[PDB]
Amino acid sequence: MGKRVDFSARTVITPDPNLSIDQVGVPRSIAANMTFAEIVTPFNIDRLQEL
Amino acid sequence: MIIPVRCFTCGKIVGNKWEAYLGLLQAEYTEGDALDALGLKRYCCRRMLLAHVDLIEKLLNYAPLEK
Amino acid sequence: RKLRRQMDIIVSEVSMIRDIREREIRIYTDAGRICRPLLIVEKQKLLLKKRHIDQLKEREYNNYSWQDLVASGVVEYIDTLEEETVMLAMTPDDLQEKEVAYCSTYTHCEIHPSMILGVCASIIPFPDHNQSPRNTYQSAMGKQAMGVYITNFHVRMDTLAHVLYYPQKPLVTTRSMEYLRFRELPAGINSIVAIASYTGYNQEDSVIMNRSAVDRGFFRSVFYRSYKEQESKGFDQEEVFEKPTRETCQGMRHAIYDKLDDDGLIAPGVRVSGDDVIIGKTVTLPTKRDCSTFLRTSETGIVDQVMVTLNQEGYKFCKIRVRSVRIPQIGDKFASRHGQKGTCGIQYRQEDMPFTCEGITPDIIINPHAIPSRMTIGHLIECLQGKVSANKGEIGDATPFNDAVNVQKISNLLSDYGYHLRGNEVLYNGFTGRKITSQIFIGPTYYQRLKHMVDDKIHSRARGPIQILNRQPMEG
Amino acid sequence: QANQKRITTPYMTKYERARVLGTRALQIAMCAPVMVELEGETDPLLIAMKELKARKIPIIIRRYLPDGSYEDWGVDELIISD
Amino acid sequence: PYANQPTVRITELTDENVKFIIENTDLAVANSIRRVFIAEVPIIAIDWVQIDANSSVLHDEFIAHRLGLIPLTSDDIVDKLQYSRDCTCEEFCPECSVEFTLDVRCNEDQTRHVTSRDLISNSPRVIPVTSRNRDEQDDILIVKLRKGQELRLRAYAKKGFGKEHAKWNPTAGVAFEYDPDNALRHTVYPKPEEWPKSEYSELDEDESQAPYDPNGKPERFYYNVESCGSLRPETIVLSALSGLKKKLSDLQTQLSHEIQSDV
Amino acid sequence: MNAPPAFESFLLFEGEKKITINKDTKVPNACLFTINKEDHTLGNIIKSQLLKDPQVLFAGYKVPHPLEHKIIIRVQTTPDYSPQEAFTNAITDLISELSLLEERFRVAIKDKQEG
Amino acid sequence: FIGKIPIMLRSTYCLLNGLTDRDLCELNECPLDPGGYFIINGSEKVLIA
Amino acid sequence: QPMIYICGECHTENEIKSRDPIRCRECGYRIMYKKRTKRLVVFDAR
Amino acid sequence: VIFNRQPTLHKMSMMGHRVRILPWSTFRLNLSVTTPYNADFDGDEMNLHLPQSLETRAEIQELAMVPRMIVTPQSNRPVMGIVQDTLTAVRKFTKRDVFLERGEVMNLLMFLSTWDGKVPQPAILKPRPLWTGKQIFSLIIPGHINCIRTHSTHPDDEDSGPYKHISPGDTKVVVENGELIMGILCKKSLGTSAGSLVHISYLEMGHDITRLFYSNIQTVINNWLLIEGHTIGIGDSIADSKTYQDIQNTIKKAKQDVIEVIEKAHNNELEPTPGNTLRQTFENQVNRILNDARDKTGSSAQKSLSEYNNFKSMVVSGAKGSKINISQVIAVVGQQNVEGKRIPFGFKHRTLPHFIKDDYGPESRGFVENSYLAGLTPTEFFFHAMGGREGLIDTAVKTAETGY
Amino acid sequence: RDGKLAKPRQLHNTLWGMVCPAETPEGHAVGLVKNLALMAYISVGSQPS
RNA sequence: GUAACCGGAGAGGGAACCCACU
Ligand SMILES: [Mg+2]
Ligand SMILES: [Zn+2]
Ligand SMILES: [Zn+2]
Ligand SMILES: [Zn+2]
Repeated sequence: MGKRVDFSARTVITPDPNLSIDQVGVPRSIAANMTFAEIVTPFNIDRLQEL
Repeated sequence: MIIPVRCFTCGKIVGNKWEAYLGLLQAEYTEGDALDALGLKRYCCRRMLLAHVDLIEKLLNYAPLEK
Repeated sequence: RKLRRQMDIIVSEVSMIRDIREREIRIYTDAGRICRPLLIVEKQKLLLKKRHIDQLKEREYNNYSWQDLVASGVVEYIDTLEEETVMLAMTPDDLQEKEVAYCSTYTHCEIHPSMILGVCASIIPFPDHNQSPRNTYQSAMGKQAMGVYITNFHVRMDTLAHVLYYPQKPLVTTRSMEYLRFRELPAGINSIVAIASYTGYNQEDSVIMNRSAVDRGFFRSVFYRSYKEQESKGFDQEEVFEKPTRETCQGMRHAIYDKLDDDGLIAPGVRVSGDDVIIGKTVTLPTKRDCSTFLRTSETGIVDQVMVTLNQEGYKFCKIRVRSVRIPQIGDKFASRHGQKGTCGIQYRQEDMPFTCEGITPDIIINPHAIPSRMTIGHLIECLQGKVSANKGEIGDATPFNDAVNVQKISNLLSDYGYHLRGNEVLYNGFTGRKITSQIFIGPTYYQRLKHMVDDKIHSRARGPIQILNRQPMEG
Repeated sequence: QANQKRITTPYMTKYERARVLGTRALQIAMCAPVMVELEGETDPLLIAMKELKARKIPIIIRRYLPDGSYEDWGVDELIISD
Repeated sequence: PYANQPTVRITELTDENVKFIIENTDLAVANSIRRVFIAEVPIIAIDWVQIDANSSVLHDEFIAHRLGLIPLTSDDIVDKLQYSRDCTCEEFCPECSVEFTLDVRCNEDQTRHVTSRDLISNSPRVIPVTSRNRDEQDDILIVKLRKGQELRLRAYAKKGFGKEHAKWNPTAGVAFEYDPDNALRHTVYPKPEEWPKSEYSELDEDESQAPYDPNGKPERFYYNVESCGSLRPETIVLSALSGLKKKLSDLQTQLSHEIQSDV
Repeated sequence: MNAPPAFESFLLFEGEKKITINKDTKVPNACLFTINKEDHTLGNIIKSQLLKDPQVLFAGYKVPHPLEHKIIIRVQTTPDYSPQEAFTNAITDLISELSLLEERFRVAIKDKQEG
Repeated sequence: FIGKIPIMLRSTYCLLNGLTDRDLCELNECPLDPGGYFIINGSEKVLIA
Repeated sequence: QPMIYICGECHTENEIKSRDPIRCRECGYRIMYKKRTKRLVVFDAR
Repeated sequence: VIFNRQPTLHKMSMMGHRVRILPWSTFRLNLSVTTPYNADFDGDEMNLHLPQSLETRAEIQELAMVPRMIVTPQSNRPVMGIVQDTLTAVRKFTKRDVFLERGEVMNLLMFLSTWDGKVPQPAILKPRPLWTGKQIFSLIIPGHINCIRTHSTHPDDEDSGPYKHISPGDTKVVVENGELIMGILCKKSLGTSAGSLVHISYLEMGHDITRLFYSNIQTVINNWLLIEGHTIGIGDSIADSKTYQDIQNTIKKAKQDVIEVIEKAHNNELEPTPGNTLRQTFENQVNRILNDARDKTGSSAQKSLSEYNNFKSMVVSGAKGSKINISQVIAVVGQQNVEGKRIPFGFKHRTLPHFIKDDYGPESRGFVENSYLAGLTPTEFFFHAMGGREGLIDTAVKTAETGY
Repeated sequence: RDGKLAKPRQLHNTLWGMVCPAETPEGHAVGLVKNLALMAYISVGSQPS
């Protein structure tokens, strides 16, 4: 019913009024560790190659 | 531990005032007279010496690691 | 009572209790009875006298100690049983005088009502001006405020040791701190707080810090973590400290082992980081397999000192302590002496920070919306008395039930030093320079830095290690 | 059921809108042929959103009734909420 | 549609502070002057500390921080130096840094106070603020040493301004004040009688604040720039003005280049 | 470990532009000026000097995020007058103001020293 | 010999009993340390009442 | 190779090789601290 | 990403978010989003899950995004509201006597994302151009929204009597054609209540537009707060010293009434209330007298309260605090209760060893005639600690039942 | 612990001057873990003979 | 243009109790 999951981070929250309600600020350390899998396509092939 | 070099708020140098402050307190001077004898007009700088605890003396009572 | 007050046969700890309406008269001598000292009151007068106070004030020469005071028959130890059958007075002056009579039959008086508090609650300035859950939270967070926890912290090889660079005794203090030795090993810095809504980065119980003050060393601390290891365990599987060599030992991390000395340890004073070997230990393989201790991930400190010795089994034993300073960043949990906790929301430099008519910029800005529901009026009175004390040159007195100091007296004292009598000041906006339309409440307040840093809580994961029984992600 | 007997709502519910968009943008990510001429945008989710707005997604939805029957609703044929 | 003409008169000149008044300028301009005073006035402070030995009870980074907070007398060398990020040389040269050395060992039974006097510079004119105090005062304490304890270190001093770190902040207290009597009423006193009079106010004891004028504009900006000891208080203002002017000139150059590249 | 370097507040990366100019499509003769690695210190004086020009219909600045190092200056001028030339005239008037202020301050110092 | 009983610091049979502050500093002990705890496996233990 | 250590009690630099009991050649004291390293340490003053 | 605070109680606890990269090492979420998550930023930790498949990413985008989750199905109300500085600053900003200079109006409008770049004609053209706070909040309000709300301090007789549609107190918030015509915006207008301005905005315009409405409100109002300023201080908690005398008189007559009720009970002169015994009817009389005294002292406190007070500036806006918090700070803390009754007789027929036996007086059973300013006498301090201990215990005990 | 009987956890009237009223953990040990007042002393026992 | 010279090996017990955080 509940279990540990990959691709999850946790840290302390702090206020920030200078971003919309749908935005959330995350540190570069967290963003540089958690990954998202993009499928290559001729549209983004050059961008992903550079990445 | 030791007196900070500068006041956290102002930034005025306070690191050289501690020994003179203790010397003045080793006299008839009160704290309020010693502080402005040292030239501390702002309470930001005054609290730096008024509330400082000098723990380096308690630290020096222990024998060092080497000789 | 006569024998107990002279310690002839009955010792002081023994409690005699007479139930009157029900004829029992009980005497208790067993251990575990909790009791506190109380003054002795005859007709309407204390047995404590000017002569007692004088001969005890000149102590360390007349050696008239508390034991001699007890032997004089001036104080007794009263437990709860005997506290039921006795009549106390809070203050001899205010409760033993001719007036509209309330009791006129007192038996004991309290030395000072502030002694009903504990240790962590005796450091709260003006604790009777706060809502009680605030005081409870401050008593809980006083155990987490970082400071010089002990004088011999450098010889003390200890895990999770936290010391602050520049601890300060509070500008406003209770008379009970000198007995807790809080003014000798304090945990906190007398910060200049401005209770104002500056930008909105402190809205929900958060706080702005002065980046320039932090650069100058404000609430800067160093984190000591110690690592222990001992060699040994079988007939031939002998543990040994050495530098693991790739062709010899089989199992190795990608971590660089050159930081180790050839005896298997790091010399103190070497920069270290996550996944860096600290103790090179290998076990013989029936070539060899290592059991080297790795530095905890994302610590990134510096080795302080390395000690080698023998445990009680005569095997080589090593403990290594690592320094890592913790510069106050946003998210670090800060709190006052009134249960007003909060994490740093943003750090502005001195230019960005509001300022008085002088160049005084608040080290800390907290949201005013934290006062009205929490009702920490003790926090406001502390912030006022701190300014009064830092201007007068005296250390402020915040004894709970003093009754000799109040908001009106503190305000009148402050008005003499060129400030608004209620502590408010006219700050100027740090960005535009326009003076803020409202006047800002500002003054020195004793804030504490708690152990709950954000670098010790932040972590992520992307398909990391896995448990052994069920192939789910690990925990911790 | 036949085209005559359709009792379900003609509005594309939020769950259908979410899942159709996800499963169509996934196809676009696997280099499925786009049904709408794009203006240089590269994100498959925005491509799927544009296809949904233009009503060109080559997907139909099978709505299972509680009794066990089902209805085949074409994405072009039912009303999109947003 | 053009610039206004500001005037300045000095009300007090001292080696410690400068107090003066600026007339006929904008509130934003005055605030930016006050702001460059704290942030963008380059001075010389040590940023590179190498400790060869430290047997004291204050650890290495504590000692380095206390050393960095020590101001250095840089009145004219800060203008002729270069930022280490801009100098063509390797790690350090005399053209972008100043070397410091500190070798103190306590041998007698008396506690040894390691002060800023014990710092030996390579440049005789770039030193701590123990230069001249004749016309008794102590010097900045670094650490106290027990018998047998010592510390040896070598340090370099870089050029920086207060936006990087507070150790490059040449000023201690920058008092800023305009309209001391609340004529503009940019602030609103609920009880003006309770508020003490400002130092620059011109009002009798009967009157509490100046009458409101809707036509008024913020002028007569009062400064009290207090130097920490590194730069002279009179040259802090000049350096801040020069820095702001060159920053504006650089922004104008970048804008002109962008416009001429866009057209 | 996420602390940005202290020099990030004023140092341009390789390839970054100190100033960026974007035309505002919402209203005519309006432009957005994006300045990198500057802050209120420059934005406030630029806005104040722009507001003195009668041919400027709109002038203001903002920092999108204090953690970021950017400032956006939107200038709208009357037709026959360009926001770009308004900005450069404001800059060249502020520079003259600062130079005159320098001259007068050093003169005041000289007469204060034994005068 | 029956065994070895763990002993509380600053107790009446502890080795730090009645020592002056200078002696405590010579022994690398804190004069402000209240004592009242046991050292077992090199870890301070405190009997909660 | 030498790995000079420090006695906790008499503070005497005494030579010890690998795989020897932790002993001080005088005073018999059994707790040793290692040394300060020789490699360069660079500290910013921030 | 989907982003939750771990004690998830409802579906507004796991909400989607767009990732923005920021330097330091803390999660940063907008302050309106604090209310659904029940966050406090007092050391809270929140854990963040990244959807990995593009299908579930799109699913989160179309289902659980925070702008789509503004209005709950639990009580058909919006969940996010203007909170904790922005609400108070909006109350102070939309007041009638709020006027903004030309430069200030440009600075504020620079923070509007949904601004057409068109400066509105100022409410005053001569002697000198000045705008009004309502005139800027009208630009803040999106589209063409029509709603009517009432301010917290709206008098009851105002609607019945004249000046109904021309409010002397600038209450009765009226928004017409997406333009704030009159009224001071408070919790009851921009909060989480049903029919609020934000609720009408969400129901009329899109969820994205209401998101932009939050963003514009918070940015522009927090940037006007740089000029306005908002604090709280020890002077905000002081009275006129005539109010102090009035409160002391009220307390003294209440104490005399309690004493004479005790006298009537002792001389058997008190008739028990039908349906109650003598003990509970005596308790009822004592509680009625003490509660009436506390209410009168509180009302005297609010009457003495000034227009410029920060306590009132917070409570009227509804951002934080209640009207009894001011009473407990200034006039009277109140009577301490344990299990609903007065402080029980822990000792032998008395409460503390400082009180005479069988003392039913207000000071002997938990009533605190002192406020948080005058401090608490040690008996009152102990009684207040014992009263707050009950609530602290309840807070911990209640969770293990409510979660189950 | 974790018991719904709040009566043991409550601050009793006989805690005056022997147990700190303010100091207690906020977790599931409210009122169960309580510290000691300043002058509060615990009797050590002796023979009643 | 050779018998890749090792193949980047990371997965690193668990149970119990205690303290603490929201
Ligand atoms: Mg919280
Ligand atoms: Zn200062
Ligand atoms: Zn160079
Ligand atoms: Zn030895």
